Order: sequence, then C-alpha cells, then structure tokens
Amino acid sequence: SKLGRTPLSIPPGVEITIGEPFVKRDMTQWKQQPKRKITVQGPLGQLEMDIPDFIKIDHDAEARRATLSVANRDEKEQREMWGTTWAYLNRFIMGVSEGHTAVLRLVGIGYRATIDTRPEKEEYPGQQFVCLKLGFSHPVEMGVPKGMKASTPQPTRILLEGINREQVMTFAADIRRWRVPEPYKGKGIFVNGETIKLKQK
Amino acid sequence: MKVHSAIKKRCEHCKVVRRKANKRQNGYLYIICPANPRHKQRQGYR
Amino acid sequence: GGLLWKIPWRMSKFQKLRQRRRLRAVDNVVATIENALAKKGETVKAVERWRAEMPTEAEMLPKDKYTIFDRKEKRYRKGIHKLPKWTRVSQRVNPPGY
Amino acid sequence: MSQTVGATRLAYSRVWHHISAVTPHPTLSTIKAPSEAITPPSLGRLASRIATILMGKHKPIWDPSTDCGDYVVVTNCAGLYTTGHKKWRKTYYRHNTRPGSLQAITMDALMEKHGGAEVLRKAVSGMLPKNRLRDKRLARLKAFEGDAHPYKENLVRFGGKVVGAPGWEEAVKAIREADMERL
Amino acid sequence: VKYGWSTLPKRSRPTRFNQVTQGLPAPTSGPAAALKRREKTTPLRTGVLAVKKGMTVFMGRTGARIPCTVLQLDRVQVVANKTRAKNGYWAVQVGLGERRAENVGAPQLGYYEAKGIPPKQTLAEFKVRNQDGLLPVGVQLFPDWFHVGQVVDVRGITRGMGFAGGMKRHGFAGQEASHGNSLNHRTIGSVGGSQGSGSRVLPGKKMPGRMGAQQHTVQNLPILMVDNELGIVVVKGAVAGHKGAVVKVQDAVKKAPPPEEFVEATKQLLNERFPDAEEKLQAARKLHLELKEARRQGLIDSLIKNG
Amino acid sequence: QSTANRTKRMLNIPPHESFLNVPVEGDRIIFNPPSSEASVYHTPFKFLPRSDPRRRANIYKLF
RNA sequence: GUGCUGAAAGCAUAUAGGCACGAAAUUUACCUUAAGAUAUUUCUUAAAUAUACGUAAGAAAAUAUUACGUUAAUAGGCUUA
RNA sequence: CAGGCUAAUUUGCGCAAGAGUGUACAAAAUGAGUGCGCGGUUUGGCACCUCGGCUUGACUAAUCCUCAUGGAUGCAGAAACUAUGUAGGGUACGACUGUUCGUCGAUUAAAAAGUUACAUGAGCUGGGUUAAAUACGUCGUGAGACAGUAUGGUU
RNA sequence: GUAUGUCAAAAGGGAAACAGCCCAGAACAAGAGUUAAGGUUCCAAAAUUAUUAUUAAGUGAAAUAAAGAAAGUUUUUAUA
Ligand SMILES: [K+]
Ligand SMILES: [Mg+2]
Ligand SMILES: [Mg+2]
Ligand SMILES: [Mg+2]
Ligand SMILES: [Mg+2]
Ligand SMILES: [Mg+2]
Ligand SMILES: [Mg+2]
Ligand SMILES: [Mg+2]
Ligand SMILES: [Mg+2]
Ligand SMILES: [Mg+2]
Ligand SMILES: [Mg+2]
Ligand SMILES: [Mg+2]
Ligand SMILES: [Mg+2]
Ligand SMILES: [Mg+2]
Ligand SMILES: [Mg+2]
Ligand SMILES: [Mg+2]
Ligand SMILES: [Mg+2]
Ligand SMILES: [Mg+2]
Ligand SMILES: [Mg+2]
Ligand SMILES: [Mg+2]
Ligand SMILES: [Mg+2]
Ligand SMILES: [Mg+2]
Ligand SMILES: [Mg+2]
Ligand SMILES: [Mg+2]
Ligand SMILES: [Mg+2]
Ligand SMILES: [Zn+2]
Repeated sequence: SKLGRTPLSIPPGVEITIGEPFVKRDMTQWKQQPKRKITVQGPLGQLEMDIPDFIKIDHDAEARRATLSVANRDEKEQREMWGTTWAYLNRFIMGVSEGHTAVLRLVGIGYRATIDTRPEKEEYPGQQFVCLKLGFSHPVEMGVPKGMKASTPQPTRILLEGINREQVMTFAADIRRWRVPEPYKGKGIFVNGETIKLKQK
Repeated sequence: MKVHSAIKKRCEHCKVVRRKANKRQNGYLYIICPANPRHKQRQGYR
Repeated sequence: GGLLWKIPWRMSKFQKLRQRRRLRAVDNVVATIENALAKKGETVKAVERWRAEMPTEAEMLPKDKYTIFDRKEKRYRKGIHKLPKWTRVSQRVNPPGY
Repeated sequence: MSQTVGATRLAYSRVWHHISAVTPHPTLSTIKAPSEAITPPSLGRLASRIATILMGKHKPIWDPSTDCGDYVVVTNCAGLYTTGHKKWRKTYYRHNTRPGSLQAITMDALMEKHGGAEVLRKAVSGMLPKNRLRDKRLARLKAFEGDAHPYKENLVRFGGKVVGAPGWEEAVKAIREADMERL
Repeated sequence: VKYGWSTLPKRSRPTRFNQVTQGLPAPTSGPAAALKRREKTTPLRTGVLAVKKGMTVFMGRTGARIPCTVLQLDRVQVVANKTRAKNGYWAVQVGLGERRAENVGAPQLGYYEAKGIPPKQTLAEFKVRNQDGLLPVGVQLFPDWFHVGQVVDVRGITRGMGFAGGMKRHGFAGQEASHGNSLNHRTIGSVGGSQGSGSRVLPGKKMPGRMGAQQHTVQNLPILMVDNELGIVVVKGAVAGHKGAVVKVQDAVKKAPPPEEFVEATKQLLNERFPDAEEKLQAARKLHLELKEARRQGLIDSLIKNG
Repeated sequence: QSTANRTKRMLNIPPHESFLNVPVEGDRIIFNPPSSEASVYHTPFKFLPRSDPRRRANIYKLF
C-alpha cells in the first residue's frame, strides 16, 4: 500500500507505546492470532488499538517517525490491513494532538438545537444532552458519548469534538438520521459541508 | 433500485460493488452512483 | 421419460484410471503381435492398419480418452462411458475438428 | 481355535478414552505443514474417529452383533473446529409428521442452545449403524464444553499417567521392559 | 430425538461441568436463561388462593354499575419458599383452608409437622422475581394484600363439559337442515384431503372430544373492593370455574408492578401481625427432629402419653 | 448376508502387522511381543532356580 | 433498504476488517397442554400408600379425576331466611 | 374421469436485447417484431394405466388489503404508479345463472390467486350431465337418431 | 424401419431403490484365494495412499438448467 509505506510524523507531545505480542484465551476458538497493543498518548487524551502481529512497526524515537510493514505483501489479508492500520494510526495521532471536529447545519423553519443536562437519563455523571426541535410532536434528546464535547455557537449549528474520529462521525450520523436532507427544499441536517442538489421547482 | 440479471454502468460515476455479503449469505452485485440515483441496480434476488 | 437411468455425465478418477490401463493393455497386445511377426519377417493387414490410424494411450489427449463425438450434443462431445460395452470395445479416434 | 481359548475379560471391558476438540491432531488434520498450521480434527473427521471407538472396530476381537465398544470423553467442545462457513450456514432440520411443523436451526444457533456437544452427537449418531445398538453406543460418547468433566478418574492410565498426558508413553515403555524378564 | 434438538440421555447430569466462570458462552437454554427472559413479566410479590363465591355488580356512588366476581380468602398461609440454590427458581408455596388429619397422609402430616402449620386443603406455588418476594413461613395473607384498583390475573379450572361435539368444542358451523341433508346436521364433514395430502388424517385435526376442566387465566382484572372482615376480594369481570372452586390471584404480568411504597407496606404488616414467625418456626422444626427420632427408635407412644 | 461365505468376509479382521512383513530369500525369526496377559507358566527369572540354565537376558537384549 | 470508520486500489467505496439502524414474517414474551429432573430439616421393616365398598362431586360414555365416611355437613330429609 | 410422460398451446411467468412512446430525455412509466429459459394452471399429443354447492382442512407464493422500503424532467403534500422484502391475519353481503366462470347492486382497509384424485359424495347435497317415459325442432323411406331443447326420474 | 445387444426365458456384483444400462452366464461346499465392472473417512468389505494445480461457492461430492451480467480468483499471451 502506497499509504502504509508513507512514514508517520509524530508531532511534539505525542507518544506511541508498542506492546509485545499477546493472545487472550478464547474457549470458542482453537487458535487466536497474536496482536500488539499500540497506545497513542498526548495532550488531548489517549487512544489504544490492537493490530495483527504480521504488521511490523519500526518506531524511531530520535527521528520521531514510525513506518509500518507486513511480513508478506502477496497475502490479500496483509495488504488490506496494511493501509487500514496506517489510516487508523494517522487519525489517532492527529486526534490526540489536535482533535477531530464535526459541524452540523440545521436547515428548515423551526429547526433548533440546545445543549443542556438531563440528570434523569444521564448514562454517566454530567452527561450533556443535545436537544433538537425538528418538527416532531415530541422533543429529540441525544446524550453525547463519554469522551466528546458538544456545543452550539448558533441555534442552527452544532459542533462536536473528540479525540476519536470513529466516535465523532458516528454520533454526527446518529443526529443526522432524524432529518436527512431532502432535495425539494434543502431541509435537514448537513454534516461537514454536506450539500444536496435541489430540484426544478 | 432496479433488479436485473445484467447490471451495467450508465455513466462515468457508476461503481460496481458487492454488498450485504457476510458469514450467512454471499450478497449481491450492486451498481451505485452518487450522481444519478436512477442508475442504482442490484443483481440477484433475496 | 419417467424411467431413471442414473448415468452421470462425467467419469470418476477411478473409471479414468481403469480406462488408461485398458487402452495401455490393448497396445501391449498389438505390440506383442507385431513384434512376434517381425521376428519371422511377416505382417498382417489388420496390424499394419491399426499402427497407422490408431494412437497409443501415451499419444492420446485426455479429451480423446474420456469422451466421444456425438452430433446431438451441444459441443459435439459425450462421455465415453455412455458407449455400449465401452470397456470391451476400442474407441480412440474422433472426427477432425471436434 | 487356540487363539481364542483364554481369558476374554479384558478384551470386552469398557475403556475410557479421552480427546480434546482443541488440541492439534497431526493425523486427523488436513494441514500437515508447517507444524504451526496443524489444526485440530474437524467436526466430521473427529466424529468418524469416535464412531469407530464406540463400535469397537479398533479391537481385534470386534464383532457387530456384540456391543464391544468403548467410552469416549470429549472436552472443549465449545472450540469445535469447522471449515468454511459451516458454523453460520449449515442447517439442521426436524419434522414431527405434521405439515407446517418443519423446525430449522443453524449450527451457531444450536451451539447456543445445547452447546457444541450436541453438534458432535448428531455427527457421530449419523455415522453409527442404524440398528438397536445405536442408542447405547451413542450414549457412551461423553461430550463437554470445557475442561471439566466427571470422568477425570475413569480415563485409562498406564503407570498413573493418563493417555494423552505429557509423559504417558514413557510410563508404558517402562512397564513392558520389566515384563520381558520371564520365560 | 425424543424432545427437541438434544440427544443427551435423560440420566446424565453434566450441568455443573459447563460453567460460565471457565470462559464458556452463556447458554440460551436452561433455568438461568429462562428466568432472564422472564424478568420483566415475573411479579415481584406472591399471590393468594381464593374461592369463587359468586358474581354480582359494584354500584358506584355516582352512577357506575360494574359487573364483578367475589373471591374469598380462607386462611391463606405461606407454607414454603423456593430458591434457585435449592430449586432453580424463586417461588412461594401458599396454602388454603383446612383438612382433617385422618384424611391427610403420613407424608404430608410430617411435612406440616416440621413447619408448625395446620394441614391445609390445597397448595400452590406463586413464582416471584427475586429473593425479595419470599415471605416468612406461617404468616396469614389477608385481602389487604391487594389494594383497590390493583390489576391482577386470576387462574382457575374451567367448568367441565364432558365429551363435546365439533360445534361446541371448535365452533364448526354444521350443515344444512332441510334441503335434502341426510343424517349430517351436526357432523364435522370432511376430515381431510385425498391421497395427494398424505392418505391420512393430519395431526392437530379438530375433532370431537372432552372439553373444559382445564386451567384458564384472565388477565388485567382490576380490584373493586377489599374487605378483610368478610375476607373477600371483588374483581371486575368473570373468572373460570364454578362457585366454591379455588382460584389463584396474582399481580398482572403484562402490567407494571405495584408501587414500591406499597410492596414494602404490605411486607411491613406481616411483621407486625406475626412478629414471632421465625421463633415459632424454629420451635416446630426442633420438635419434628425429636418426634422423627422417636418414630425411628419406636418410642413415639411415650412422647404422646406424657402430655 | 445371504451366504456364510459373504458373512465371513464382512466380519473379516486382518492379521497383526507383525505377520505381514514376511521374509524373502530365506527364513527369519522376529521379536513379536503380543499385547496380552501372560500365563502363569511363563515363570519370572526371579522364581527360577540358580541351576536352571534357561535363565538368560531378555529377548529384547538377545536381539 | 439506510449508514459510520476504512483500506486492498495515494482516489473512491456502508465491498475486506472494525461498528450500527431497520418489518403485520421469525424468535422471545404471553396462554394451554405435555414433560416429571428436582424439592420437603416429608413418609415407610412390611408397611407408607393405593384400591375396593358406602355418601357424593368443582369430574363424568366406560375408565379416570377430586372429596367425604360418625372424632363426619358427603347426599337426602327437616328448620329458618 | 383421474394419475403418468410431453410442453405445441395457454386467460401462467421470468430474463436478455431496445424499434418506438414519453413536449426534451431509451430504461419514472412504456416495450413492435424477437431470442434464451422457468413453471405444470388451460386447450391438446401419446396410450403406461380403464360439475357446482355445503362441511372441514393442509400447503404454495408469481400479493387484493394491512407492515418496512428504493426509483419516480415525469416523487411539493395527499392519493396513486413501479419495484424490493414479506404469506401473521383477513379477503365479507346480496340479485342473475345448475353453474366453476361471468355480469350487476351496495358496502369495505381490501372484497387477490393457485395446488392438493381440477382436495374432500364408505362426510352431506343432486340443480347440471344424467338409462327406461314423453313432446318439440332437425335428420332419416323407416325402426330411430342428435355435441339439440323440455318435464320427470331408488345416491 | 435398419444395425447391435440385453430382457423376454438370466440368478449374481455395480447403478441408493432398478426387466431392458455397465460387468458377468448360478451343479453343491470350503478359502483373510485370483479378478471384472465398480469402489476404498463412517454407515459399509477396502487408501483419511502418493504428485502437481484450481475452487471458497458445501460450488460440488452417481440425473451438468440457458442466453447473459460482473474491479470474484488463477493462468497464459501482448503491453505501460
Ligand atoms: K424423610
Ligand atoms: Mg419414475
Ligand atoms: Mg359440572
Ligand atoms: Mg345451523
Ligand atoms: Mg332427518
Ligand atoms: Mg405415505
Ligand atoms: Mg393410511
Ligand atoms: Mg441496499
Ligand atoms: Mg478512503
Ligand atoms: Mg465513505
Ligand atoms: Mg402459561
Ligand atoms: Mg359415570
Ligand atoms: Mg342438607
Ligand atoms: Mg394400455
Ligand atoms: Mg425516494
Ligand atoms: Mg409473529
Ligand atoms: Mg375434484
Ligand atoms: Mg371419498
Ligand atoms: Mg313429481
Ligand atoms: Mg411371454
Ligand atoms: Mg440380473
Ligand atoms: Mg455409493
Ligand atoms: Mg485379501
Ligand atoms: Mg471398514
Ligand atoms: Mg450440494
Ligand atoms: Zn451513474
């Protein structure tokens, strides 16, 4: 993979810790493949992943770089996970250092959003709840997962933040699932500059 | 969506993919297009 | 029809092995006859005709060893085990092109 | 007739054999190289080996009329090894003569209700002769999901070392060497 | 297979050797799984055994006329408790009425002897959700166990009908009456299809047979009146069985449990009305061992004449 | 089966593999310790008198 | 049918891998019947117990099922409402 | 008559290709003459082999309603069209006809189909077909006959 | 109609079951006997026997459903 070969530039403050191969016993499988635990820590937080063992990481400390390689390029499974594991690390590094953000634009007459607390439905202490008025008979309330910070600079705009991108964009899609953009007027929830071509009339 | 036994691309933005394949079923061949939703096609029946 | 003649369209690796050996055995009968006569300086028209227009098992293609020509089939080929008495009759040559 | 005149007590006794569904088996596995790829015995390949023990066909005194079979204790049946997508695409059927009452279930769904032990019992059951000894022979199959079972004291031993243990072959050889010091 | 998918013999006991603590997956079948998939529908409290006494109407102070059935409680006692450790499920065994000792057998005479309870007429188990639903043995349950407006389910045995035809037992329409019909006015007609359908009568075919005298449950019946003096619990609607038959009353399974303040208030009344339930139970248990040992030795006659 | 001859073939059990490796070009004596319980007439060497000349190393050692 | 992450294939992709939404069908739940492990600080050394007989019945073609038999309200009669 | 073989045909379907229609624009809808097939409902071939209604079901899914859903210059909404999942339940009442079928009245969320000896007469019915009687028309020299018609006729 | 065979009047082994197909013509027994067709993980006598490749669909494994579609995979031949 032309992406896996590309070295990963570790910015200042970010620290990558690579563990040793380990296998957790599973009573339902006769042989578990070893994996390595990679921890990416920095200012905003910490992230962990478990990669296959056939992926080799040459962590250069004094140079602040880390290149990935596989044991057999001719294996389909190793090629695939070579670029996938590289992409996930690039997000982990850029997420623990700068953080990932998602912007939701609410288009429509009467579409509003507010960030408050719901101590009765809170899954954890101090959980924020994004309340959405989207033309429904009932109010829509969604609790932000632990590890994210939601805000509303304007009534018709939401801003999500977190160190995990898969968790951020998955939550943005959970909100957009209430009002998917329509083509006749453009009403709905748009994520990160998402647009929709309108119709004739 | 149009279910055909002969699915074909109808523009430069159509793509062939195999979705809904898992440990229980083999899946179907799809024609997906972000430009025109009238190009959406599926090969095979449930 | 409603009467079942369960004959598979293809042969098993066991039927093929015996076919190779039956074609090989016939070659030895002809070679044994041809060599016995050559020692005496004699010839038989049947032998001279066999060695002229019939190959040996080592010279045959797999398609010619396990199939035969049938004008009624899609690709003009048919399982050799569908020939009557196919284990006791000689069959090695098919029309050219098929 | 001389070869059969004697004590047939130990030939007809019930031996308690043991096998784990997770331990690699160089003989019953299809992969034989490298050493790290040798798998356990697949569901059916293990069942075919068990049905032979339950019938007693491994014995030189075997007869199909006599029930000269042995016990087989199988452990770790939760890790029953399967190839392809059998676990999620194989189906077991059932009918009770009433139209509409056809019951179907996949292997993974059967292992959730009755565990991998039932998947192995069905496989061994179909490999046994269909006669009046099928239920007795199948009952001597002792399948368990983990390492625990009530027969850890019944398993055959040779010098205190259970067969399949680390050093059971050395205990056997040591006993035969001391058995040749006689006329 | 005899029953279901399991080929396991019926005398094998491998359950304690397949444990979840050993890393194995939790089975979807078994007592533990059965209870888990019934936690929302299992009542928190126990029920009571009542006798159907008749039907009437409840007249409201403003114009209401509500049909209802009167169920009387006759010396309802807690006789035993079931636990998962000992039985595999939570349940309370409740008794009803009395019975002459001569009519009670020696096995049951010693069963009540070890509990300090007079011999009862009928016993029944009521399944509870967890260990909080178990009650002290030897306490009496009164109509106040329920409150007005509480929805309950009533289980009883329906009125027997004997051998019933196809019209009464299955609602078959019958055949014509005058237009040439010959001897087939109330008959079931055809019993199946011809050769192409099996050349047999299919299982489950609806035919004449016995009808009634089976358990029947009516769900979501409110309680209109609760009188302790008369010992009655008036429930709305109809109930299965004849007058004088015993029925089982318990909180509805398809409804939310009663308020926590009420469940605790009732358990608090048992302790006030029977503060010595445990002291009198252990005393009865102690005597049972003394008499049980005397019967073993053959000196029971002595312990009877001493007092 | 239909006849006794066929029944004998379906119940056939082969001989022990030791007897299958037959010799060629001459006779041969092989060591074939059977998997069976020995009779009491196979007296152990410890019970043989000091005069009995049959006392001798194991057959395994004689090979 | 609809997605998030995301490579093989620098892009793209709800395709591999990792997660998710989703139906009067299915499963569970609910109800009945069957099943009969199990439980009781239960009974029994020739019994415990069950049956027969008699009065019956929440039962009822026979059978079965559930009670009672004088220390008794099982049926009938009588009395009162 | 039914079953079996077959599948020309069918009031049974699918797929491929795309003349053309769609103000524009092939594939929203529509689809000439065709090709490659499935299926076993209709009318037939062969000759292995000499009706309808009522009652009570079981099964199929190629779906009339109810549930989820893609497409729709031709999806504003509503309603409908097309298509993908899906057979749990429902699909009624009456007039006409011996009728299945068909026509019609009036309601309905809807008033859909098929297999099972065109399910079921040792479960019922006997109106149709339907032997003896009889008449009409037609045919026959006539006795009689008719894929005709009419009344009646041991289930 | 023609040519050849079997059945008819032919048992036995193979084809799951089988008049007509593949072997082979039953006078009666014995044999780990020698073979045919056909097979050799278990039912079930005999290989879980060796070599090289393909398939991931239980495709298939003793009765080939078609035209056709397609970043499924492999090989070969051209080519950047
Ligand atoms: K006891
Ligand atoms: Mg046939
Ligand atoms: Mg009664
Ligand atoms: Mg009537
Ligand atoms: Mg009458
Ligand atoms: Mg039958
Ligand atoms: Mg029958
Ligand atoms: Mg889709
Ligand atoms: Mg990407
Ligand atoms: Mg994407
Ligand atoms: Mg129930
Ligand atoms: Mg009676
Ligand atoms: Mg009285
Ligand atoms: Mg004929
Ligand atoms: Mg749309
Ligand atoms: Mg349902
Ligand atoms: Mg019919
Ligand atoms: Mg009949
Ligand atoms: Mg008359
Ligand atoms: Mg003749
Ligand atoms: Mg024959
Ligand atoms: Mg076979
Ligand atoms: Mg031999
Ligand atoms: Mg064998
Ligand atoms: Mg298959
Ligand atoms: Zn396109």
